[PDB]
Amino acid sequence: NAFLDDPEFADIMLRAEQAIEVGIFPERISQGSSGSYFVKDPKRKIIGVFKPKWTKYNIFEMLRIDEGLRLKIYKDTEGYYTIGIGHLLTKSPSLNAAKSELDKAIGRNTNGVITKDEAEKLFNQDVDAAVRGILRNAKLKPVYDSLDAVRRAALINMVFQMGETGVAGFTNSLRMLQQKRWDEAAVNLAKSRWYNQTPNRAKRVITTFRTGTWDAYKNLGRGCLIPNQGYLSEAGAYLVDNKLHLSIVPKTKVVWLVSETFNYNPPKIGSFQLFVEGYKEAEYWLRKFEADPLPENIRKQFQSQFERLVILDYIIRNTDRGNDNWLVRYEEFLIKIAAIDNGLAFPFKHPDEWRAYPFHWAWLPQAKVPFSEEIRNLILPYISDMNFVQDLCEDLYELFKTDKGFDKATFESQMSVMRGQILNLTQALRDGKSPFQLVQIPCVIVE
Ligand SMILES: Nc1ncnc2c1ncn2[C@@H]1O[C@H](COP(=O)(O)OP(=O)(O)OP(=O)(O)O)[C@@H](O)[C@H]1O
Repeated sequence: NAFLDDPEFADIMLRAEQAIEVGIFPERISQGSSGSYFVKDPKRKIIGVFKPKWTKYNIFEMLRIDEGLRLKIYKDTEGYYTIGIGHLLTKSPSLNAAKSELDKAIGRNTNGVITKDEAEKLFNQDVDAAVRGILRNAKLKPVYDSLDAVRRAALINMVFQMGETGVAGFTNSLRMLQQKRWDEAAVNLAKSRWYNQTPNRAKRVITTFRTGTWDAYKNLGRGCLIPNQGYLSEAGAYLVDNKLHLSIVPKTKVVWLVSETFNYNPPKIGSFQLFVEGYKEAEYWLRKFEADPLPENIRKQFQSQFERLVILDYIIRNTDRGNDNWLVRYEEFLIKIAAIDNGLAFPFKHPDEWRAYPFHWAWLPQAKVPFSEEIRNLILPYISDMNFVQDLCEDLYELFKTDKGFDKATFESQMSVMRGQILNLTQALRDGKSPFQLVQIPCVIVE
């Protein structure tokens, strides 16, 4: 914990260690999923928040992903009774009717509950039924026969979902596939009730028809954040704040601490953010201002604090900003924002928009106010300076490369996302837009 360049922070870390030496330990903030601690000094005063640091693809795996696995009867998209891996039991609203159909299919009295092996057995039968539907059908067989194996799986998938008659209705789409007009078929297929009803699944299936690859199935749920590097995201947010002089992130650094109160299986690395006093959740003050609106001078100061927050979150592409984890202090500044809890930023890619990770401040009426001339003149000279942006990237490299799991390609991905954010923010500030308009702009990267 040498902080040669920041003696003020060093002395805070020294008070922390001295309190631990005399038994005063960090306490979990919330007793349950404790990964956060209030660190105290010798006088038992809170001074900081410490946060310690072969798949086989085929029609079976494809449909497992699209249909999931339930062991008890549930309702589906439409609402019909279903179990296992997308096995439709009956159209009837009668739950007893469903349990009856189930008991026939399984060969015992299930009462609407089966095992994994029974689920998998029904699954196999259903895939076989689908292939039978295909081969017995005059419009489908010729198409099926003409396709490679991966595209054949896409077609089985559709038949499994919609039934043989349903898929046979895609007369022109089917002919297009058979002529190997992949792009045209893909376009035509998206213009369907099928797609509109289940657009995420349809999109995966159509991508498979279009490419003859498993690419729409390969990376699901990988997310957009590098794993187990929240402590560096916390430190990185403060680094960005400081370089732009935003002054809304409390000082946050990577430190080592040892404490009995930590969860061990020996110093632990993690982020240490200075504790700020007298703040409430933004949502609390937003509620209070409905009855007691801010006088113009303070409304103006608040909106310039807000603009700083927006600039921070946009540049680091925060994926986790709610209106509970930016804080506001209100009784030099008359009103002040603290941007805390910055552990889920610097993604290595823009989100896929199946999960949008929106900024919750974007829902606020305030977000539709254009950026002030004040903020524009302060920030534009930095972010439009390519030298400044390079130096920022170099600063973040020096911080991020310290982690055992660091990977150069992934970091350069993080930076191409960040540089993209900065480019869009530059244009938005030049265009005199609002935070709300800013978040509309399609995402770009700088390669
Ligand atoms: N720097 C700070 N100063 C004052 N209070 C803080 C600070 N950082 C966090 N807190 C408070 O501590 C509580 C939890 O903080 P934080 O969210 O950062 O930890 P967490 O365990 O990740 O929780 P979450 O899961 O809520 O993100 C919140 O009430 C927050 O307001």
